[PDB]
Amino acid sequence: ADGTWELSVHVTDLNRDVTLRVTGEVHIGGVMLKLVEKLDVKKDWSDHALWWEKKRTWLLKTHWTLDKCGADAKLQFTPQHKLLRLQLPNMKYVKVKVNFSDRVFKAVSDICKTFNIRHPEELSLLKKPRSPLSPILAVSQPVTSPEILAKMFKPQALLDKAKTNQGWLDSSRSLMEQDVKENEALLLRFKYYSFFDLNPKYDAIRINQLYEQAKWALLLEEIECTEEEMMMFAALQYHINKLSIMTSENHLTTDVNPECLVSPRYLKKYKSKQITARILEAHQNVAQMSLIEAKMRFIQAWQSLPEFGITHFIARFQGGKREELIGIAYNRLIRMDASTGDAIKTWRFSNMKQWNVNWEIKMVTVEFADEVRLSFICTEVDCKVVHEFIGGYIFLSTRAKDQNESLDEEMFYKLTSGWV
Amino acid sequence: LDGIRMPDGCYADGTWELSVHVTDLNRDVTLRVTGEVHIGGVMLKLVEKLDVKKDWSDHALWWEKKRTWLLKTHWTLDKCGIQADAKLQFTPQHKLLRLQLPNMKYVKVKVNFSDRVFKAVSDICKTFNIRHPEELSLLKKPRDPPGILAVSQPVTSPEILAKMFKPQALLDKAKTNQGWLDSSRSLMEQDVKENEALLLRFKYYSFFDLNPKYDAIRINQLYEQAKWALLLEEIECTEEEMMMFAALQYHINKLSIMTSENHLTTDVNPECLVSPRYLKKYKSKQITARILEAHQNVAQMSLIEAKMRFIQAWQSLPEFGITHFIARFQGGKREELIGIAYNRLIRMDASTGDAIKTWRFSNMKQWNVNWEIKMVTVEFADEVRLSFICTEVDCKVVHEFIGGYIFLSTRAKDESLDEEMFYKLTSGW
Amino acid sequence: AVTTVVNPQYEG
Amino acid sequence: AVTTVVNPQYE
Repeated sequence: ADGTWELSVHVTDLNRDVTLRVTGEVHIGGVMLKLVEKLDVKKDWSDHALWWEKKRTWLLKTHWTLDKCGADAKLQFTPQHKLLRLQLPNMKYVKVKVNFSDRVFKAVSDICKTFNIRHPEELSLLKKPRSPLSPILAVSQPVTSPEILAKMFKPQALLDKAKTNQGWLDSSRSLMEQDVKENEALLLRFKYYSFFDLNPKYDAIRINQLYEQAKWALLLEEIECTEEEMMMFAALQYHINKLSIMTSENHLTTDVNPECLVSPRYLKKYKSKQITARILEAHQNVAQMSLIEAKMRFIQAWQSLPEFGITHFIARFQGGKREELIGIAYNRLIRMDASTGDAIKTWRFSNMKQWNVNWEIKMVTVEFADEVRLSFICTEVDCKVVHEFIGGYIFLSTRAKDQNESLDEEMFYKLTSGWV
Repeated sequence: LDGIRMPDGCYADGTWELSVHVTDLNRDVTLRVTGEVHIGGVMLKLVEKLDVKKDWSDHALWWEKKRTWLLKTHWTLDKCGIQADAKLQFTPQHKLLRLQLPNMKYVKVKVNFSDRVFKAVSDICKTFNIRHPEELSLLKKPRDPPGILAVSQPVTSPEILAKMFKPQALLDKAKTNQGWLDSSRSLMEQDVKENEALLLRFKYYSFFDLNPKYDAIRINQLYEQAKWALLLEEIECTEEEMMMFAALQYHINKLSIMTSENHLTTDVNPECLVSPRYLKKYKSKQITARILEAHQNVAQMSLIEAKMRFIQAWQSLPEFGITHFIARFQGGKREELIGIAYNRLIRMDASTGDAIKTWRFSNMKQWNVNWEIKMVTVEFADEVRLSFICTEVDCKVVHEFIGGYIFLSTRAKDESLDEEMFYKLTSGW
Repeated sequence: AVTTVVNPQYEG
Repeated sequence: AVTTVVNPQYE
């Protein structure tokens, strides 16, 4: 009976298990070809790959013996590309087809190209607790019925907001390795609060979503501000809504009278219908820029808040008595009291010579110039998220205005992955 | 008095008569004076003869024939060349001056008609809260062949805009530039009537630190000068740019309503803009009023930025910032123009405005004016000298324009203008 | 069991 | 009878 080593492969596309005869020397490319020859010889399998759930690994290296990878194994023959449900910062839901075997950093970059969102390295995916398709993003609707915000206005302590930051996916791993089933809702968010070349001439949608993340953070008290400041954000948002109304005037519903706007030579050369249509086309771009400029001011006022741009994680600091918070921002680390939110001590990245992570004890140790080391303990989950956040912000600070139109993803991975 | 004979015109006491016109009374007053009486002696002798309770502290002596004020009180009549044939004037130094602002609205101001109009313009702009007055000056209206200061209204009717359109050739526009007042002399010396309107306009097109945070009124007037120059075709542009300027103006005027209606004329506030704790802590009518109060500055800022974009588009026009003057170049066969910009001189065709030759200020080593034959000469390091001739009026104005643009280039973001350097670069007399 | 990353943007 | 002034900003 030769050397029957029964291998059961589940094909997610057909919900059908299949069993094959192998010898342990048969290649990855060998078994895939055995799948198609047994199932539909007409089906397009060119997107399928083998995923080993128990080892939580794709088997993309085709020229690999089964023994080289490692009988009685449960494999899956599944499409690399799947549908991902995303909640945008504007709180609208969207659906996207992504290769669930690409590292999330590359996946996020590809999702932002689809959405025409420059600089994807400032964005990433975040997990929720417990919908059109694309190869809306320009909506920016206001908080409509009070019940929608009231249902979302459930507050959270500073320790509870820090627990949410455990859901930042590993940018150096794929969607499949991180417990994302098909049609689960992830949050696409601006993870890093250091926005490179926020240009209103070309970043209309990027600015719109960034403005929407800021808007919802403020009215849901994710970030606090004084009563006076909230009144200004409300008037700023009320202004953005009004400016948004002006961009939607058409041929009907226009008060454009060229006789009061252009020189009499134009009134005499063309009919009004040719003039006004030319005004309205130019006015659409003119009103759109006032809209973007207003959102930019909303973002900059948000940026100027004392709490702005800080991501909190539960940490047990060396020599500390209780659970406190380590705050990560674009230029500094903050030791913070987990009860009051008062900053206790700040360290600048410019004085950080290097840092390290002991993955056994789950200890981040940051070394500085002319200052004793900073050491703190996190959970195993937060330890890797914290390491990516630090390396991520460091990576962003190296971005140069030398038209460096080339993201060295290798340097990001080198800055943000200790292979856990 | 004790000469070989009595001095001609002298009374039995050796005094001689001196006629002085008091403008506030339309009446001439005669004083018996001597050649050794001082200027302050004539004024005091006047104040004795006139009303003794009225305030004469602003009155000084003005000599129309010599086109000069007599503000040196220690000067004697003989030292001023004032004989009995001299017709003097006792007149207020501060007078009322009608001014058409760039927004085409008329105001009236009170200025010392004896201060050099540079210092005048500086004081007018401080009254208007317009920073950098060196960029503006005064212009005589050409002969046909804070409320108002923040008002930015459109044309009332196509017939109103039509009555203002003068389809003048390029030569006529350059002739208008003959009426830029001399910055080194005063209003009186330059034939300005108290009840005559001058144009307050931005003279140089190099705007230092035009800041939307604190130059609102400076931005509005500059924008209004840009709008009207484009409507009336002082400067030209393509048909696409005219539609964009029109859309911007239509946009600016729609924003102007917001900045005038936010108070009271506002029912569009929906209160779905604050956290529920604010609805729970404050009555809904209390938070509407506080949002409305903060919205005035917000809406006002969008209005300035829109006007800022109108200006920036205007500055990007290819003919922007050039002031044209009739000139005869040393080898020319006809009348041409010398175009003066912030960084260059341009030899230009007098009919079309096409630039023929450009000279950079950076390569300009020096320049001079031969006042006798009204020739301006410019020396360069990378090519041979440039030389041209203007009229007598243009010669002074072109000299002030060139020196002004060199002065404005010395400005740095650090700073009291240094009017001494301005007067040195912009004076010939 | 340890990873080390030496800050590129270290000024001092 | 002439007026020669030199610009300080030759560069």
